[PDB]
Amino acid sequence: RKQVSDGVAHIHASFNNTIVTITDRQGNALGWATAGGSGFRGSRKSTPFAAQVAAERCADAVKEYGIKNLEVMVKGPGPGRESTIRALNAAGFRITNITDVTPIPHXGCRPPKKRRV
Amino acid sequence: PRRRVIGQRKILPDPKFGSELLAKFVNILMVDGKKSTAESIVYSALETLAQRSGKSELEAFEVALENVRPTVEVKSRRVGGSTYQVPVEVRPVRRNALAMRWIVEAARKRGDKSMALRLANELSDAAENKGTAVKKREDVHRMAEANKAFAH
Amino acid sequence: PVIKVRENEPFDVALRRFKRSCEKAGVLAEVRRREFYEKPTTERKRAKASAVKRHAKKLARENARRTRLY
RNA sequence: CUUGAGUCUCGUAGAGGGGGGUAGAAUUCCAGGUGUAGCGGUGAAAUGCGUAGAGAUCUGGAGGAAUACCGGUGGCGAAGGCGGCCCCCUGGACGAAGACUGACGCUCAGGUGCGAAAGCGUGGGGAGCAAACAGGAUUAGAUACCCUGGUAGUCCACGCCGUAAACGAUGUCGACUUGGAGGUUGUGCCGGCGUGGCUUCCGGAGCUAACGCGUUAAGUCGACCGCCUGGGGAGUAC
RNA sequence: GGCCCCUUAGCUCAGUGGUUAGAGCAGGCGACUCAUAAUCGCUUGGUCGCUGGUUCAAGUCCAGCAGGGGCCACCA
RNA sequence: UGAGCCUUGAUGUGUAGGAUAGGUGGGAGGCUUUGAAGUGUGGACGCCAGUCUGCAUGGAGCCGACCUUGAAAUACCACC
Ligand SMILES: [Mg+2]
Ligand SMILES: [Mg+2]
Ligand SMILES: [Mg+2]
Ligand SMILES: [Mg+2]
Ligand SMILES: [Mg+2]
Ligand SMILES: [Mg+2]
Ligand SMILES: [Mg+2]
Ligand SMILES: [Mg+2]
Ligand SMILES: [Mg+2]
Ligand SMILES: [Mg+2]
Ligand SMILES: [Mg+2]
Ligand SMILES: [Mg+2]
Ligand SMILES: [Mg+2]
Ligand SMILES: [Mg+2]
Ligand SMILES: [Mg+2]
Ligand SMILES: [Mg+2]
Ligand SMILES: [Mg+2]
Ligand SMILES: [Mg+2]
Ligand SMILES: [Mg+2]
Ligand SMILES: [Mg+2]
Repeated sequence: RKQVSDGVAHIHASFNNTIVTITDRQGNALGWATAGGSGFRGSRKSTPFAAQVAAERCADAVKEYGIKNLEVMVKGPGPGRESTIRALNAAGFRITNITDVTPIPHXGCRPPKKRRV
Repeated sequence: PRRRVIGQRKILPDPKFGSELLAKFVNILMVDGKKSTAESIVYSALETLAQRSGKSELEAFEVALENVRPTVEVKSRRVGGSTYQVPVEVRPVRRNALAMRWIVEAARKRGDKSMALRLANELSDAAENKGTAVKKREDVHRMAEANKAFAH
Repeated sequence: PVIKVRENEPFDVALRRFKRSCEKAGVLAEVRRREFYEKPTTERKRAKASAVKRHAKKLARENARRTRLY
C-alpha cells in the first residue's frame, strides 16, 4: 500500500487486557490487535499466552507496508510485558530499542480507596 | 501414598506369541478371574483381524493401537486458591493403559452376536481412524487444547 | 529505562539487560504503590513496624552465633 | 554576697510561623490527523461506553489540586502540628570566653489565650476523590461488603464552633544514685584523646499484684496544683 | 392511494444461480471440584409461503395472492 | 470531491478439463524479419493456478477444427 520500512510498536499492558499497535515514526497508526479480540474472555484474557497471540496477529495485519525495523515502547504493569517482545522478535522483525514509558506522578491527584475484600 | 515406597509387579508373557503386551490386554479384558475365557476371546478376535487385514496378528494390533494413544491430558492445579484445568504430558505406560481401556470399553458397548466379533470389528475400524475410541481421543485432545493458556 | 541494542549481540541478552535496568529503576513497585490511597497514620504505623522487625531480625541473627546446636 | 534567675558580645543546625512569586510530572476536558471493532470491569458477570467512529497513538490549548526520588526509630514546635524551588517580615533553641544586675524565684483556684477532623454563615472556585442518592450484582433476605455513575464536602478570604485512643493512657519545677551499643548537632588539644545539647535500643541495684520501669525512672527526696472512693441508672434529668 | 421493511430449523436472523443452506437460543451427555455456582468439550433441530419458466445446472428471475409497522397523499 | 454520457484496455479459473469457459459472429485463414517456436532483463494482475506487459538475446515460427466439454482458438473481426 505504501512502503515505510520503519515502525514503532506500542504495548499497553494493564491488569485486565493488552493492546498492541504499530505506528509510523510520526505516530500514525497502521494496525492493531487486542487479547480480547483473539478469542479470550475473562480470566484467560489476562495471561501472557493471549498477549503473544495478539502480538502475532498484529504482525500479521501490518504486513502490507514492508516494515523491517522496530522499536518497542512498553507501558503498564500487566502480565504481558515481555512475551509480546519475544513474539515480535519471532515474527521476523529487527529490534532496535526498548523503552519504558509508564506514567508516574510527581507528588498529583488522589487515588481511589482500598477495596475491603 | 504419603511416603513414596511402592514397587512394581512383574507380568508373564502370553504362551502362543511371547509378548507381555497381549498379556496386559488379556488382563484388562478379564472378568471374575477367568483368564482362559479372556485368552480364548482375544486369540479368536486377533486371528480374525489378522486374516482380514492379511499381514499378521502382532503388527496389525500395534498399528491399531498407535491410532488411539493420547498425547496430552487435563489435570487440576492451584495458584492462588483457585483451581484451573491444565494440560499435562502423559507417559508411555499410561498411554498404553489408556488406549487398551478405551478399546475394550468401546468394544463392549456394541450390538454384534459375540464379544470376539465385537472386538475384531472395533480393532479393524480403529486401525483406520473410525471408531469411538478415536473420537474419545480427539475429544480429550481438543479439550486439552482449549485450556492452553493455563499451562506453565 | 532507555535500552539501545548494540552491535552484534543476540536478542536474549538485550532483553535480560533491559529487564535488569527496569528492575533497578523501581517502576513496578511505584505502579503497585500508587494504586490506592493510604492514610498518613497507616503509613507511619507501617514504617514503625518495618523498623522494629528489622531490628529484631538483626539481633536474633547476631544472637544465634554464641549458641551451638549440638 | 554570688552559686539560682536574668542582660550584653561571636557563631551553628532546623518541614518553627505569616505574605508574595514560580517550575516539572500526571489525571480530566476541548479541537484536529492516522486508524478500525471492540473497550471497561470482576471470583464470574451485568449496568456503562462504541460503527453517529470508541479504546490505542501524535500535535495544540484550558483549568484545579498535590509536591515522586532526597527520606532516615532524621529535624523543629507549649500542645494541636510542620515537606518542591526563590525573595520579604518574624519567634525560639544550643555552644566558646568574658563583662554586668543582685534573689529579681517555683507553683498556681477563679481569669485570659491557642487548639486535628467533621460541622455552621457570607462571597468565590471546582481537575481528582467521595457521605446522601440511582442502577448492576451477591444472597433465604442485603437499606452492606464488590462494580458503574454521582451531589454536599475536600480548595481560598473573613467569622463561628471548642471537641478526639487531644496517648508516653505517665502534671510542672529542683537535687541525688552502677553500665553497654548507636543517631544527630556545637566545641578544645594532638585518625587519637577530651568536653556540652537533644534523641533510639538493652540492662544492674531498687521498686511493682504482675506485666514491666530502670540517670529521658514507674528508684531516693522536697514545693505547689488537678483528680478517686463498688457495678448499673449516668456524664443522664432539672 | 404512494414509497419503504419485515416469512429461511424451534425462533430471530446471513445465503453468490455451477459441485454451499450458515449463524445465534433452549434441552441433553460429558469434563474440573470432597461437593455446588462460575468456566470448558460434544450434541439433539431445515417444507426457504402454494404455483409458474428459463440455464447444462432454477433456493437465488419475476409473475398470481398474504400480516403489522414509519412518513406522505385524498372536496361522492 | 461526486453524478451522467461520451474514449480504450483489461475483466470475469463448475465438474470435466491442451483451457483463470459471456453470447453471437463474416467465421478456419490469419499473424508472419510491420523480429516468430524458446530463452534472459523486467513490471502488473492474480479464486495465487496462471494470464497480461516493457526490453534484450534469439532471429522468424504459431498454425485453426485436428481428442475427452455444450462450446474454442482474440489465426483477422462487427455487436453488446
Ligand atoms: Mg485517579
Ligand atoms: Mg479501581
Ligand atoms: Mg517558668
Ligand atoms: Mg484555670
Ligand atoms: Mg475543617
Ligand atoms: Mg463552607
Ligand atoms: Mg458557598
Ligand atoms: Mg437525599
Ligand atoms: Mg461506590
Ligand atoms: Mg469542636
Ligand atoms: Mg476528655
Ligand atoms: Mg485523657
Ligand atoms: Mg508550667
Ligand atoms: Mg502497683
Ligand atoms: Mg529496660
Ligand atoms: Mg543507669
Ligand atoms: Mg519520680
Ligand atoms: Mg504503681
Ligand atoms: Mg455507685
Ligand atoms: Mg448533657
